[PDB]
Amino acid sequence: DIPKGYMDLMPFINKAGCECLNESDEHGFDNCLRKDTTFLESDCDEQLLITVAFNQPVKLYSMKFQGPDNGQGPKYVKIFINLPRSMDFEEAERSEPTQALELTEDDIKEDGIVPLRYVKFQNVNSVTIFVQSNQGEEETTRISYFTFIGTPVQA
Amino acid sequence: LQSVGQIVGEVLKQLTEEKFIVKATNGPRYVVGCRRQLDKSKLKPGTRV
Amino acid sequence: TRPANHRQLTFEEIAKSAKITVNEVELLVMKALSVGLVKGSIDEVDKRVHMTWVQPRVLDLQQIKGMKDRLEFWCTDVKSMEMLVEHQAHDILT
Amino acid sequence: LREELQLLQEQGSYVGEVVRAMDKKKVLVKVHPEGKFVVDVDKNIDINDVTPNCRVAL
Amino acid sequence: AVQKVVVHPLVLLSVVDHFNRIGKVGNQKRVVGVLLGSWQKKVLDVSNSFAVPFDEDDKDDSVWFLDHDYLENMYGMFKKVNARERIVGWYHTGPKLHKNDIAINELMKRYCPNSVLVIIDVKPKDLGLPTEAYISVEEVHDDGTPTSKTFEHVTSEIGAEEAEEVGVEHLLRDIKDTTVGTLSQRITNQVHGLKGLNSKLLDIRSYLEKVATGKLPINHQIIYQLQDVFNLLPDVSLQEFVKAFYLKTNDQMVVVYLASLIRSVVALHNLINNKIANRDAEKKEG
Amino acid sequence: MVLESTMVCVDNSEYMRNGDFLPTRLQAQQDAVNIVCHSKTRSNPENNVGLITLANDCEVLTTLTPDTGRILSKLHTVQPKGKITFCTGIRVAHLALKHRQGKNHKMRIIAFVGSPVEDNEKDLVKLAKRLKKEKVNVDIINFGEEEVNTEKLTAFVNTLNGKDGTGSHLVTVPPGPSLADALISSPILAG
Amino acid sequence: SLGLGLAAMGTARQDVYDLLKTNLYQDDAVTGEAAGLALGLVMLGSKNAQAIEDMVGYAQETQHEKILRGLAVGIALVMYGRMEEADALIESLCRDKDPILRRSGMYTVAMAYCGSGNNKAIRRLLHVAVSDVNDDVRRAAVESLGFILFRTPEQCPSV
Amino acid sequence: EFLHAQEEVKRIQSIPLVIGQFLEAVDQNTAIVGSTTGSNYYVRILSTIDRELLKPNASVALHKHSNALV
Amino acid sequence: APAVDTAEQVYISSLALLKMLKHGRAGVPMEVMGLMLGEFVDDYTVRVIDVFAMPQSGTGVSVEAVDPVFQAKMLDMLKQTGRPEMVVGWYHSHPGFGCWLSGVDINTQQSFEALSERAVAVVVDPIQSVKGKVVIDAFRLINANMMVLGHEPRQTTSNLGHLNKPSIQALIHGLNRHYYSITINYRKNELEQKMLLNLHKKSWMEGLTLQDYSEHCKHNESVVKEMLELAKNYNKAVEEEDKMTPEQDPKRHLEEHVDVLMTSNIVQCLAAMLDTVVFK
Amino acid sequence: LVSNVIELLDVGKCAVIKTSTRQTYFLPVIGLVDAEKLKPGDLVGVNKDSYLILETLPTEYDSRVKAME
Amino acid sequence: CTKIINADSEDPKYIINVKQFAKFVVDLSDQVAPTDIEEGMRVGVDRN
Ligand SMILES: [Zn+2]
Repeated sequence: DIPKGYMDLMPFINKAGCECLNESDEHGFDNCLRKDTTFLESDCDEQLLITVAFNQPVKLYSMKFQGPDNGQGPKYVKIFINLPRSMDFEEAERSEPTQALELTEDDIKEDGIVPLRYVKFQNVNSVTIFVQSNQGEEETTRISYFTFIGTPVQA
Repeated sequence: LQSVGQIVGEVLKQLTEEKFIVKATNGPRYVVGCRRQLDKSKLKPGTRV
Repeated sequence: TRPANHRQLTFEEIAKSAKITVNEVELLVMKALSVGLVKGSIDEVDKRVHMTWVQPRVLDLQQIKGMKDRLEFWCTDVKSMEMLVEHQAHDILT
Repeated sequence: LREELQLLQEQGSYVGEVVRAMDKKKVLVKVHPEGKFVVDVDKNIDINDVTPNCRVAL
Repeated sequence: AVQKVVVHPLVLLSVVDHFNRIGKVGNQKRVVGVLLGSWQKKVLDVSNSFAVPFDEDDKDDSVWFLDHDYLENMYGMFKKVNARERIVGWYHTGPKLHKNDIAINELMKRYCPNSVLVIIDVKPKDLGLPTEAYISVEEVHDDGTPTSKTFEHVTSEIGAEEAEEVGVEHLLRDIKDTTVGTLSQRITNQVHGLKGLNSKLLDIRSYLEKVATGKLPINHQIIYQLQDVFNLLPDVSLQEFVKAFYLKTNDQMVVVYLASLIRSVVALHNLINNKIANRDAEKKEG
Repeated sequence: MVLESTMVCVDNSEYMRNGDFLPTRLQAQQDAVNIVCHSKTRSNPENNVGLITLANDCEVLTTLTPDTGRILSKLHTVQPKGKITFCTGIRVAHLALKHRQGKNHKMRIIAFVGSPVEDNEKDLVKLAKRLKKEKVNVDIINFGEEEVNTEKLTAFVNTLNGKDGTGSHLVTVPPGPSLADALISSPILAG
Repeated sequence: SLGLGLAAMGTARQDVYDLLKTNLYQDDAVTGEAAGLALGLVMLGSKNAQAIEDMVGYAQETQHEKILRGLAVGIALVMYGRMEEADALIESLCRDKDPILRRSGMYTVAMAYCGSGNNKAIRRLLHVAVSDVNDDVRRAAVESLGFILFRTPEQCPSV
Repeated sequence: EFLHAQEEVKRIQSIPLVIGQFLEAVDQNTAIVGSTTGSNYYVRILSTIDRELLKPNASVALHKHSNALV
Repeated sequence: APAVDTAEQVYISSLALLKMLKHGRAGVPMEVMGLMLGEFVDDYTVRVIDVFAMPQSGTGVSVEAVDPVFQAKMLDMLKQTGRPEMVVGWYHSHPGFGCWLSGVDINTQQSFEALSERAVAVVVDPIQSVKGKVVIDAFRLINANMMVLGHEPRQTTSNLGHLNKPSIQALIHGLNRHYYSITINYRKNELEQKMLLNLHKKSWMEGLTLQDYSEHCKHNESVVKEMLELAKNYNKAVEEEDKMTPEQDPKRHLEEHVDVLMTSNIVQCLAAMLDTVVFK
Repeated sequence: LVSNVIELLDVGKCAVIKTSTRQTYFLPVIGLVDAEKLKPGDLVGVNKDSYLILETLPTEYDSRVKAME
Repeated sequence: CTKIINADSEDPKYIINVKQFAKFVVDLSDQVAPTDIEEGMRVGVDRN
């Protein structure tokens, strides 16, 4: 897939910065990271907060934020960038995101690629996703596959 | 080590309340101002500075 | 009790109010100035005392409201006259 | 005023006594106290106008 | 202690850059840093600062983090670069003091015994509030009142040394400046002074409103100084000061008349030269 | 074996002014933090350790540093001359962990309570819910006062360990032989 | 992008506008000039609210100055020949802090009042040319006078 | 702008300045000056200086970094 | 082969320029140096957001003056604060030497460019930066193979790269032969400018404070006496105007004194009476 | 850089020297040596940039005293 | 070159008089042994 001139940003992801809050121990953060049927599930409630850092600064164009069809796919996502400190759910709800995202149903499918405002993502070091709600309004949310499409800034 | 040393010269004239014609020894002469806190009254001509 | 409108007070006022003879008002103001309470002066020829005193006190919330009204007068004068100056100098303020 | 300000920030030119106009492009000139050099001549100045023992600017 | 705090126009820029840098995503709205500078038992100047990773929680306004080891490490770097500057105090934006200021000040008191807080307001720069300096004091509240901490205000100035005034001047030189004060700018300054006086008066009146209705407790020294100010007002009646007319008329003559006459005569002479030069050119046209 | 940043929470309240342990309850918690920090550091050489007091305010004397000696030195000169304030202490420790260097480190704090926590159960349970929200493995150890593992602490852990949560093991120390082996048998095996 | 804008000049077709807006959103300095200029060319004289809001917002959001220049000329072109209907936009560009956006405001004055000789436009242009602090804005303000006054060339040297 | 330019011209007359001897006037704005550092320089005369005050061997203060006859 | 455009600019932030000037002066007469942080936005832009000084070493300014420990720790802790900007380039001070790159300067710049092809080597003269003008330039390099082959160092596509002329002092020290000057633009937003404006923003008070009235009268006396002498000179000169066909002015000085008198006295009068009527 | 210490003055002592670049030079602090012997004529090695007496070195000669071996 | 300052491999500095220029106390380059350097011989030295 992916638009011409871009690449999957998987090899540029630094595992030292990755950190997901409210995840069930049985459903690890790597499940959403990996392109398998394995999924990441929130453990406390629907809200989730996943921070991913990169080895080198990168520029994002589109995200593949997809989950299952049972309605537990995300629906409202606040994206913050270059966070100098770990993110708190209270502030994340309060804070103004770099980009707000109302994930329609079609995004959650396997062919769902969500374009991002490339203007605001030109010096991304670490990207934090605050999943505020899910489609089915369940007590928890599942993410089948999450990744980023973009290009390195060639540091 | 934070001191840099200083030229030594002789005050030739009091051009005004601030501008002092000062001749460095064995060198050129300048017009130079004085420090903010100093006894200008004691900056008589010929006073080594 | 006299808010600088009539700072000159005659020795009769002190004599009647303080229930003292007019001969001792000199000594009274004398002591007051000496101890640092007040910083006026005495015109004995016309029997008056100029008063510029720096001893304040507690202010009796109604008195606080009165002083706030005085400040309202002051600030409205300043605002009116800032408006006047701005209107007159509008050509050169640019 | 602006032109004077601009021209007043450029460094002064050394005066010198031209020993002799060596070539049509090089001039041997002695300037005190650096010593003697063989300078070149910019576009404006004509070599034939440069005569020995005349004060020039570098 | 200190009767003046001099803030150079670099800690101002450092604070503004720190605030923007954090507030890209850092919506705490208030950031905390440490300001160094040459110390004096007299007027104290500050010349450099850095920003420490600070966090604050709006709950109870008593849970907070200031990375003291990060403070130590930056101070080590700055000493290596410039040992002349020592830790003087700490700054924070968000012109509304929070509760931690004294508490945080206590933490700064260990790195600097006379640690001065310097609120450097970023956004509101209307009339006269570049920065406000406070110093903690050891007194309960007054002669006869319970205990507290009660930061004290200190006069603050903005001043630069050489090779820093040049940078400020170069970044400036818009249609602004014109250090020579011409008449128009002087009248503008008078208008600005009236505006500032009115703003201060309105602040005092708002405080008096909040006190009269009982919203605020009575501050006795506040009321004492209000009485002092009200008594300090002069009188334009009392026809001995009205003889100020004298000097005003005196002012008039040197200004006005003499100057005008000279200016008018010079302009008239300039008109004669033109009215001559024009007819010279016309006659030549012959 | 596991990357982790631990904010140990030492107690210097006036209720630490006890002789339940032979020299001093404060000294017992002192070598307790010593041995626990040694175990955590030698278990994983890149782990982080920091120090938080809880008397009348929550000083942050030592933040997350892989070094142990400096935290040990800061642990000395502690002067238990205050009164505990648990909720603010855990709040400060949690946000300090939020300021951790490496984001792969599993969040965990070590809290040494030796005084009855004066609070309300509602704030305890809401704080436990918040801490579980951030995936933090708080570890609480009761010392000193005889009301060991109060209902407050029990509810706090259980809500935080909701259905096999992080492992906020509510270990109990005897009022007498609070020896180091009794302080390491349960936690090193499982917090 | 340049060739497409030249070919589609004034057609205001939606497909070409979408393609060029996508290229602009790709946010490259080299392609930004062409994308902005072609956005102006395609939607030329159309007064479109959507195109103008997209272009001004992008000019206020990006960081590549080449894109800024391209978008400046594009914003000018979009409001070509609309006369007083530009006024709002013009003010919104004359007050802007970014000097390139002020230059865009001058170019918009030129394109909007091209040939009308509207004395309000000339007054604004002369005020900017004598007052603004950025030399490029002054230059562009003086340039726009030609577009304003080309219908009465005899009056042009006089000013 | 004229006020700013006058301010800049006045600022160029600040201190320190090197003393030299006004050897010879060349043009209306350029002269040859012998700076007491022992060196002869062809420099530019500042306009505001009184021309009639420019006599040979007169002591003149020159800009430190440009030797302009200040 | 790609060629660096002549329109490329170095956008130095206000804070970066101020820190650079302060550090350069603080080390006079030594040559100080440090690292400039920022980002290479694109092929035609190099943004210097911030610059941190570096400890002075007896080496001077060389590639051995960058202590790896200092640089690494400063970068890490700045990143902690919120400034995760790469090392765009380096700066050092040539006190009184003008702006150029010496052989060792060219050497360290080669070292920096090995890290990243885009990398600037701005230099600042801290003693030539007298109030007003600021003497600072930014150079990258020219590849030797590029120059020997005869091709120009930088492609040109606009007049931006030639609005300013190179200096002779830089040119003799290798400009346009081994390194090229890059135009420098200062990124000053409204907020920073307004903050800097407070340096000489007088007060709300001095707009209302009258001059010392005795001092005012003395100044008036002195200026009026000078104006009298000037009027005598003006009369004398004008009498000559008659017996003189078209062929310092006592008039211009007269006009200047008149203007200073009127501004001073008008301001003093108005301030005095505003004071009379706003203060009771 | 070699220099002849012209003399020592009081201010807790200051010096004035004459370097071999025919230049007199006042030092508020006398470098990194002792400050008692310091004869007015004592040749010293003074730093070449910050101009403080980094070391003291033995006297050169007294002209004719060298003439006789 | 002038007096050797009694080097003995620990004080190899010598004071050298560069002609009408100044005199400086300096040390050796690695390429020359002290046996080749003695008082009163002309020596070529660097400039800083
Ligand atoms: Zn260099």
